[PDB]
Amino acid sequence: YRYTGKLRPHYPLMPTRPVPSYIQRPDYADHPLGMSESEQALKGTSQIKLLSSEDIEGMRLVCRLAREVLDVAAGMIKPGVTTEEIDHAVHLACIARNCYPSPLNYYNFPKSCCTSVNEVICHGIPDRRPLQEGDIVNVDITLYRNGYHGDLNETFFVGEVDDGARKLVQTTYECLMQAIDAVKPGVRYRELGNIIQKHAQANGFSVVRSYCGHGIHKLFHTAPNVPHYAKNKAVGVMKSGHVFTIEPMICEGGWQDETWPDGWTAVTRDGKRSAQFEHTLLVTDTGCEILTRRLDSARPHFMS
Ligand SMILES: *C[C@@]1(O)CCC(=O)[C@@H](OC)[C@]1(O)[C@@]1(C)O[C@@H]1CC=C(C)C
Ligand SMILES: [Co+2]
Ligand SMILES: [Co+2]
Ligand SMILES: [Co+2]
Ligand SMILES: [K+]
Repeated sequence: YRYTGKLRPHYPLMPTRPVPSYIQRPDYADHPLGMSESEQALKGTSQIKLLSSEDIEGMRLVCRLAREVLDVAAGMIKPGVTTEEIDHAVHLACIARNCYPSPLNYYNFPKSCCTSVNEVICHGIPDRRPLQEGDIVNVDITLYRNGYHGDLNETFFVGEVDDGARKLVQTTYECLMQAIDAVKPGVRYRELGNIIQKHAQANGFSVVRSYCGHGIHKLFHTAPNVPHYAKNKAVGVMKSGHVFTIEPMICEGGWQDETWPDGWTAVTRDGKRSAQFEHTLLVTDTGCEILTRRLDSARPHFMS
């Protein structure tokens, strides 16, 4: 394999971390290939669930806990910490909240979170590499509690970063929030990418096309698919009671991606940097509830 930038994987990985059996597990956690037969049974649909009041309380809970776990990871970002050390803290933080770390064994993903440094677009595997001053790193968290998943991510600065990194991360966050500010009953899901791309392109950046926001509730991913680029063909109209993510991946150079031989790590083909932010949203009767928001502080960690 010809690497696209300076990053390399730092092996070996630790053996997979067990989750105590008192923690409730999603179907795929015990499947030998990590397949989710509840996702498979619904493979085949654009129909979107309307959540019950019961489901809304379960989503509110797991999303608040997921935010608490992202905040634990945020407090670890400093030069010299390895991404495996971040993952270990996340794993234990999930278990302390009586939650399963949804990534773990999902289609045999080997870790409890994704850590995406520099040219990694998404799904980076925590490994032995120490963070370096000047890096940007995304940590993506998903928890499972009482049959519900909750999903969020933020990009962080590692010590001092250059102006390009600041502009990329700020723009990506602004893309997410402009999209969120448009969510309300009656808006087509395909509109959000028109908003995102407009702001990215105005700032000289590109939008990843191979990954999208997703419905999330009893399944980790389900309908709707929410592309982040303009003039997409997404199906559906937002209604109160829909729950889904918005998770734009914005790149310094071109938008084209490729995957490492590990089968997960998505990188820019040109080796330039990418950033991402994500929230889980509930559509309400007149707008949206940001389930994964910070309750205690005004701004994302990179601005705090
Ligand atoms: C990791 C991911 O959430 C990125 C955005 C997607 O496109 C979404 O798929 C709809 C994902 O690719 C997801 C949910 O398929 C992967 C599974 C997740 C994990 C964390 C290893
Ligand atoms: Co799946
Ligand atoms: Co997601
Ligand atoms: Co995520
Ligand atoms: K990145």
